[PDB]
Amino acid sequence: QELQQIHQYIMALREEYFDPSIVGWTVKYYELEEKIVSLIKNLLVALKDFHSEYIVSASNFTSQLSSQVEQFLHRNIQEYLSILTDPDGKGKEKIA
Repeated sequence: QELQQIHQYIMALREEYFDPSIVGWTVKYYELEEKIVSLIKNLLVALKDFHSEYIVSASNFTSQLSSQVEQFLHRNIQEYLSILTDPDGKGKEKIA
């Protein structure tokens, strides 16, 4: 939005403090300025769609990948319980 304000400020100066030879020669310059401002504003608008597209995927992959840590933690909890449990028996078979 600020681009239009800047463009209007720039265009107004051409006449506020100056008296160009012919007014009709200024409007073509204004039209070219509007072309360029439209280009810049189009780029700015286009940024937002790409940003949303990236954000949705980033959040989805964050949630999906982050969930794997809990499964590994559960495996570690199983190992912790196993160590808390005392071993027995199977050593004799292995030594035989």
